[PDB]
Amino acid sequence: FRNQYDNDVTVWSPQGRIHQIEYAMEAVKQGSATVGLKSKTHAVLVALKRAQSELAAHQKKILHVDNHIGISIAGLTADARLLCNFMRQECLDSRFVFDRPLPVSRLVSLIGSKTQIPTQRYGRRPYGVGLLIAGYDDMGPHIFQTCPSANYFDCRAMSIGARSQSARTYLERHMSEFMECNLNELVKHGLRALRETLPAEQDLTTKNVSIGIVGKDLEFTIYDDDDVSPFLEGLEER
Amino acid sequence: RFSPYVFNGGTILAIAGEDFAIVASDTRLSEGFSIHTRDSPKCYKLTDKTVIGCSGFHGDCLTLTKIIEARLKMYKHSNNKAMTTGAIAAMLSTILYSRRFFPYYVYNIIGGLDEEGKGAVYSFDPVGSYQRDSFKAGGSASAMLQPLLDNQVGFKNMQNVEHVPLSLDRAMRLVKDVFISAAERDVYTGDALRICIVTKEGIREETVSLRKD
Amino acid sequence: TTIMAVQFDGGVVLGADSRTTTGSYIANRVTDKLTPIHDRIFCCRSGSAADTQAVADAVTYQLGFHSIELNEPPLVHTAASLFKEMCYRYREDLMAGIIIAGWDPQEGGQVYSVPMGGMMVRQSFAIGGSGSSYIYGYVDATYREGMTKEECLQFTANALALAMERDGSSGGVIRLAAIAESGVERQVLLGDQIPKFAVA
Amino acid sequence: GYSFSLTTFSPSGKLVQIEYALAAVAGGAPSVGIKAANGVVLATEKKQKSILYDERSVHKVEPITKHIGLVYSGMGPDYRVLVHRARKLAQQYYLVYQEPIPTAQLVQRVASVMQEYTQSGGVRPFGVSLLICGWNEGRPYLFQSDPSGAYFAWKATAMGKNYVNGKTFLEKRYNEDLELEDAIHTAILTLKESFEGQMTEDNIEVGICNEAGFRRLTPTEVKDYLAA
Amino acid sequence: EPGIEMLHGTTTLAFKFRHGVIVAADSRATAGAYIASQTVKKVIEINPYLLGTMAGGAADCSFWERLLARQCRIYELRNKERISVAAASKLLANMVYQYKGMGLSMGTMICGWDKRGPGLYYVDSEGNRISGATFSVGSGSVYAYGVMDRGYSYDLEVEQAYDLARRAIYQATYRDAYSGGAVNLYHVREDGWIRVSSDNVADLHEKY
Amino acid sequence: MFLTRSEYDRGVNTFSPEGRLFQVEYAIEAIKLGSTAIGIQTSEGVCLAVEKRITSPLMEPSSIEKIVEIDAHIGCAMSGLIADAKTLIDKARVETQNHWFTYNETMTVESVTQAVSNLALQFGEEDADPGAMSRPFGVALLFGGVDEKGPQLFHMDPSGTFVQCDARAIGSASEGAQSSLQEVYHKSMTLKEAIKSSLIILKQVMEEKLNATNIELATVQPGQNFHMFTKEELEEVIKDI
Amino acid sequence: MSRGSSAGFDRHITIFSPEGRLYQVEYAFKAINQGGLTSVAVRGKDCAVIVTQKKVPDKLLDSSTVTHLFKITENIGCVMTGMTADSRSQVQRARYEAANWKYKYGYEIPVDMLCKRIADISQVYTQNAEMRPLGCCMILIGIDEEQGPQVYKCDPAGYYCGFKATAAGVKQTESTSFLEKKVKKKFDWTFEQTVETAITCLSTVLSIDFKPSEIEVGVVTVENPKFRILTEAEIDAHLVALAER
Amino acid sequence: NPMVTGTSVLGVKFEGGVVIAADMLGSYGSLARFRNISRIMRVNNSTMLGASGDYADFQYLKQVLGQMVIDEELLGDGHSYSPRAIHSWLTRAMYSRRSKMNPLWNTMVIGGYADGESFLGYVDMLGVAYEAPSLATGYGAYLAQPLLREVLEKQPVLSQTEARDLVERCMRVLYYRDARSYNRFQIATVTEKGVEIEGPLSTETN
Amino acid sequence: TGYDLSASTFSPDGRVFQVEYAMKAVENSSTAIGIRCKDGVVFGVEKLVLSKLYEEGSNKRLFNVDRHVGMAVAGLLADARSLADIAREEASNFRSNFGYNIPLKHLADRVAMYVHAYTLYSAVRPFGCSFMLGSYSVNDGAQLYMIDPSGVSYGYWGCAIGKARQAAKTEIEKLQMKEMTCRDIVKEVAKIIYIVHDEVKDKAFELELSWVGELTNGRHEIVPKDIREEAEKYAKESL
Repeated sequence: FRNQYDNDVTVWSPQGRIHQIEYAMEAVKQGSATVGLKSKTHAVLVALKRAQSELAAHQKKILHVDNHIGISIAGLTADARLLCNFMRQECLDSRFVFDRPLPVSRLVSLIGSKTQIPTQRYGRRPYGVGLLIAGYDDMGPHIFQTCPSANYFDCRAMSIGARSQSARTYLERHMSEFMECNLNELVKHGLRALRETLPAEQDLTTKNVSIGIVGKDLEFTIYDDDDVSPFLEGLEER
Repeated sequence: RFSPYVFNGGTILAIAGEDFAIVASDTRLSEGFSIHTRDSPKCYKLTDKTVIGCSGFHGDCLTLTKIIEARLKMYKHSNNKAMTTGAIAAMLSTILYSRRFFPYYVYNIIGGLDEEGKGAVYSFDPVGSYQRDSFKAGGSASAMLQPLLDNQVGFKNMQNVEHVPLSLDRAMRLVKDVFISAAERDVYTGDALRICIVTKEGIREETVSLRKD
Repeated sequence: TTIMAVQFDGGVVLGADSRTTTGSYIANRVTDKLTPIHDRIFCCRSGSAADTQAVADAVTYQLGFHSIELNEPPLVHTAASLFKEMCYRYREDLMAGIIIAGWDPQEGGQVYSVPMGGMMVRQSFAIGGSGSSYIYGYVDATYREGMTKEECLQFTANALALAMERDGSSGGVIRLAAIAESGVERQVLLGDQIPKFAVA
Repeated sequence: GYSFSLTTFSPSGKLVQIEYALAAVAGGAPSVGIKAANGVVLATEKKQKSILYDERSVHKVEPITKHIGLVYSGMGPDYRVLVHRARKLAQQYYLVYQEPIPTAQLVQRVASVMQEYTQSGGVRPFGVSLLICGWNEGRPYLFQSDPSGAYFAWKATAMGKNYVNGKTFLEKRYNEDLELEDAIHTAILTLKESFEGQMTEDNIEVGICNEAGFRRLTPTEVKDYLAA
Repeated sequence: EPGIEMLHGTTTLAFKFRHGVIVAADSRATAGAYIASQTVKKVIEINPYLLGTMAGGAADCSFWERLLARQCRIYELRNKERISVAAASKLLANMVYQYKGMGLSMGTMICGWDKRGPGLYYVDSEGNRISGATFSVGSGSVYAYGVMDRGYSYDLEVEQAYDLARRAIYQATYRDAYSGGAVNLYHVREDGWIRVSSDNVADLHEKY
Repeated sequence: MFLTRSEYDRGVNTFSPEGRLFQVEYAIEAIKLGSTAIGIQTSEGVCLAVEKRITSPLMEPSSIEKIVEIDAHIGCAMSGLIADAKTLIDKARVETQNHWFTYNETMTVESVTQAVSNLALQFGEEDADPGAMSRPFGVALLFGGVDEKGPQLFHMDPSGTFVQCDARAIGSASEGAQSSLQEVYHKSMTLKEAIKSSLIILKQVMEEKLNATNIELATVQPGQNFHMFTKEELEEVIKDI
Repeated sequence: MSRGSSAGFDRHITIFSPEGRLYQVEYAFKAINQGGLTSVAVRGKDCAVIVTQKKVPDKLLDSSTVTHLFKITENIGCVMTGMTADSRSQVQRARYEAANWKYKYGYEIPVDMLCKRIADISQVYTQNAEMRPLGCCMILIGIDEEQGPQVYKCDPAGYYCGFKATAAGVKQTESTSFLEKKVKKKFDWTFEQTVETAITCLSTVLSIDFKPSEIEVGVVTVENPKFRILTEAEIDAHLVALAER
Repeated sequence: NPMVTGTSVLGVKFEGGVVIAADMLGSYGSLARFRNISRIMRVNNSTMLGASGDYADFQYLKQVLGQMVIDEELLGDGHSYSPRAIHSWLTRAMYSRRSKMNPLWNTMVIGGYADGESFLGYVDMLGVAYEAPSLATGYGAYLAQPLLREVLEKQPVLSQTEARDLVERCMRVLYYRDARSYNRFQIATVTEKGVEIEGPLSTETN
Repeated sequence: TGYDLSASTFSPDGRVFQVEYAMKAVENSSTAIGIRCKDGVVFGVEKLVLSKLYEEGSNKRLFNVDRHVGMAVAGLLADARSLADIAREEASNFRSNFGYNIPLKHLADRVAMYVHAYTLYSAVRPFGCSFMLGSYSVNDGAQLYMIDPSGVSYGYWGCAIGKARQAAKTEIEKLQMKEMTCRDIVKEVAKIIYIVHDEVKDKAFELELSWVGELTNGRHEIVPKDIREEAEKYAKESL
């Protein structure tokens, strides 16, 4: 009885269910792990680059959006880049008209609306992207996930991608001590969280950690390879 | 009928040195025969190394500078690097020419360093034909300013005098003096002076007072 | 072209002349210068015929669907707004003479008003057209507060008669409308009946 | 399969969809059109099943010009649309040319407009066939419009239920020699042959077109002719 | 001026003697009565195959010829071989033919030594596209034509051709109030144009 | 559970079970029909070599331009469906020129590959005539270039994804070439050292034997612009096996 | 381009049957009876009256907001039968339609013409491939100029006619039978031995005596031509008059 | 081209707030056609706007600006358009209308007080904009502006009443020496307490 | 089954199955109640909290479609947000074109017709949520409406939608809502939310409340924290 209804976004299962959205869900969770906790002083994005190919710098998992906004992607790089274009476009438009940084709580709604739009018209697909949002504004740091179902969520921390349930368990057990921390302890928390997602035989290295920071006066800065070494430094092994 | 253009006045000056590129503009913003404000600067920082100066129809000035900021952010995002000063000039040329059939009534000068570490000044026309220059004045009193700059910086019409390169202190003194001299014959100059000194270690701002009449 | 309307307690009184000119020749001398937009909402188009007539009729078109939809009596302010934007959008080609006056269940009687080009005033009395320029002084010196319907009628008749005497682009007979709780009372004062404020 | 599309021919190059439209036409109401040396009469059956119906709020035969009459056999609404918009076409023709359209160019119009529906896909063919009565330079014209877009001119034809027996009945009972008044009577005879339900006054709508132009027959006139 | 006059044309020069084409132009933007600059290069290095020329309007000339440069490099990629002079002239003329009667004031000359040898075409705002052996456009174009016509010879030796160009440009700027600045000489030799020099009229007067 | 009806790829852009789109991974190894191409990115420069797999002697080899340059300092290597691969190339060229005149410098290689990836991904607007394919590109691309990086290499797959890869091989024998290359690669490689190792692995992988006509290679180094090797260069390179 | 019609005779409206019968139209017809409501429309020489149930299977509901008599013009009204949403839409459609009519021809639309236009709108649905027929039938009442009252009813098929008396809904066959019986013999119908007979029809065909909370009645009269709806302050008095005989 | 206009809007910064003035008047040229109309908008609890010029465009601005601000309220996030933001948006809208040769024939004066800062910006029909401690429009610009600047140069920091009385006097001068002047007006004060419109007031001087 | 592949298709029995499916999707979503009293209308939702990682106040479901009218939603959250935006634009256009606040009895019809318009095209599937539109105006009191996915628009004295709609209906039937104020009725609303909630399978919800009424001068507003917390206290007491 699950015969037809597993093709078209414009088709409901006799189950109160839309198969295509859940398939795109599985698409997102076939991504790679990334963690997005935050503190009062800062919001941080920590992502693990695709350390699966060789002789190939992994894909860029954190994408700059605005002076005050930083995002990470853990799905098809395709729709991710497409949405980042619109991200930057709207941020620049807001800066052009109102001459101010765009608040996060409105940009995320813009994302939700646009991502919902194709879900109704035929011949279109959901945006198969697992997106994480980090930004700082008047009311401080903010963290958001937008699943391809155009359903965003507000978090103090959460992880999306493959094996991310381990990080979600870690964030469950250590969400309490997160709100008040320096930059370095926050980054250590995030690095540990991302580490548990890794296979026990694989350890994080300088090549596949991609911390990014944004704060009060600290504009969104993305930290590439070896530069991050102090951030990795001091971290104990498992 | 309705006139879409209006002359807000103002003067913009740039000088290129070896490790510096002074940009120079006053803040006397007027319309018709009335002073709107005494403190509207006409030089804007774009990047750590490039500073623009604009004069003329002030509404066009605002629109142009905001769209320039937008394009700077766009280029940064698209190419993961600070946009080069020469690239800035070429982009300004094309964006200004985009309004070929409805010109931005604005005169523009770009102050900044090359990426070889030297000073460079680009001058413009209201439509976008630019050219690299060692020095340039724009705006209403640019007519008064230019010959003196030719005489001193260019050493034009001098004889039997060593062509010493223009040092930072000498350039600073010269620009102060030339605006002081301009203030007494032009009507659109005065009430203040904004000076931006673009160096290799960042940008520092300087300002003095001029004739407030 | 001397449309005028007066608001009083619980109702309004309108007033306009009957003369459409083509310059110095009268095309029609019994023009029905009062358009009933709805059951209890009138207006007074003035400034040129076609661009006003068509817009008024289109406003009657609208607000009719809109009143059936709401299934409630149309609010005077609603008519004012509708026939405001309908003018404002085409404020570059249209002339107009909106002085919309009408009664509503909620807020007694209203006279919203605006010349061509669009804007909003809910004032005590509205004057528009040619003869308004001449009748300003009389109306200003005469209008008081709380005047009832009968003296509103007499005041309107007097003002329109003064306009009739001094204006050369307005004339004919004085059409009147008294909108209130029960309904409209359209009457046509003409000839001897119109106020005779002689010259001496 | 090969019978669902309207856009693909059969393996035999044979349009099943048009044939289904034809069968639907056959399932419609009986209709008769008789040409005569001085006019053309159109007759058809009113099937107001309940007396609660009113015959004459709506009508079965529709005038188009002074001298044009239409009648059908199929599903009503298709006929009503086609009448409404053939009126558009004829009104064009008079607007452009200061003279009423001859019946031929009208049936050109109509044949084209239905055929384009057949060749579009996503739109069903117009499941109804039409009859045309006309009078040009003073001489009668009679056209039948096939929902396939085909149009045929007949001396006399009959469509709707049991129309094959109707056509056979006409074959041995009509001649070019006839006039209008007896044409009415013989067309009524044709309908009576295959009426299944005992003619009253109020079952047939009758229309005729002579020099004085097309015009219906009032129920008074239907009774008036049926008297003898 | 509401920002749009940009030029009216000052003293270009080009001819095609039997050792390739040489071109010459001055450098004096004439904002009405006030000089905008003395150092506006008017010979435009479109590519190491082909040279343009600025005259009549600064911004329009510069923009449209830069667009031409884009187009011709695209051509050279797609066809894998360099575009001919005639083809470039066609491209410019077609590009400028639209926007007819909208205020364009171009006066370019396309110069190059393509497979057919020397290439010289006159392309302007209103659509003229003609080859030829001798050209000059601008305000001082008349004086330039005088001196040029009296100097030209297809068999003239190269250095004497340089002398001819210098003399013509100098006389034209000497008479014109609107032409001035430093003279520029560009020789389009065999494949790849070669910059000659950028000498100053003041020194030329001493040399003359 | 029992297997029943299912529309699989009726719509383009239909997510598979476990969320993995059809046409994208249909084209990924529709690529594997493509010829093997090798690209090495060392400090001294980059090299781009590829088999042309001459089907029959009746072609002259000069026709198959398996390798083109996006611009003087951006050379491109492609494998698979050449047909729309050339449209990819033409967009890359026009974009490079657009950046060049709008912005008076050389468009950097990374942005070129990023814009090319932007060109893909526009599958389903079957109602909308303008801007369509309704088909992913079926060609893999390799970009070499010199800029304020200098030597660079970018691999594109028919999915709008790319990497700052170096020593990245694509083709029918792509996995074998990549495996052998991994053990062959050296961090500091001289220019003909890359030429030599890449040519040896090509000789090792392809079906037909190797001569001057069988393949071709091109290089760009910080020295000067794109160079496409001529025949006698191929003999004087393959002299040493 | 579009998703397209499912391949099948009954799968989609556009395909004809072997006898060219439109299945989806029948599906709409026997989709009308969803909601259980059945309406009756009868008219006399002075008035045209339409009566239907008011099913309120919840008293969280407000009786005011639930209804099926929707005024279209101050002179012309209608009743709905079928699903609620399509009835919503066609009420909107006809209100707009008649308003446009009056605007563009300067006089109130006749009942028959409004019915024809609505029938055209319904018909064009049966032409296309991703149209779904609006599964609801809509009935008119009004006084035109001289013909007194008229009753009209379009349908998803697009067929309509003028009825001396008609009905639609679940017990439609029985309503039509009783209507035929009544109309054949007693036919004056001034105002009280009038449509009140149709109330008798509806009660007899449906259930026991009704008390007015279940009944919704709107009328138009030749001497007073407003579309206007009676209440339990009114309908009650009528039905106590009917109960006594 | 303008039709029905209000002659002047005042404006002056002061310690902790800003006050502006504009008269009850709309002229159909030389005729005081409407005498009780207020040319001041309380845009929100922190930003407030006065306008001069064709009153039609000011009403249209009233409508659209109110719609945007209520949309912000419906959002209910915490963010709000600070006065500078309204200034920027108004400038951009006016500029865009200019670029289509369909100008909004008005000349506004944005007043707002946020973050313990008194903001006063000025925009005209051509998109020209800036900030200044004091502002004026129309012949207000040639008449009241000199007095305001004269007081400000000697005293750059003003208290509430010190500035309010200055506004009163300068607009009294306007009433004396302006054709399109009227004796009735508003005063709107923006501060921590918000925006407050008081009137009608009259010059009523001896 | 079978003949139910697209929206614009009728069943052999004459039923639009692929809107019945969107309807049944509602019973797979959390509950949402709304009650109308003498003074105003009060909403209440059983916001299930998926995990502790979410910020308190995430996934707000008491959307503010206009100053004097709210929105309580149930179903696909994305569907709800899109509908909320549609409603906001409808109210904005109404204000722009007519100048006064949109009546709820009209805004509800306008949104309902749009929802219906998304049920008869094979190009688009029907929307997958149902929502409340409650509003108050001292001019005409307070009103509440229910909008099913099919577009059937009915005003309710009090409604409830979600996975436990029927139990909530039964609970509400026990209140004389016509004669309380907002203050007293909030107590009952929280009582009902806590009563109906399914703690065994779907523990760790979070109550979210709002109303509109003359006590807010006809402004749809999130409930003040003190009243909210004391109402939660009372509801826990009822347990």
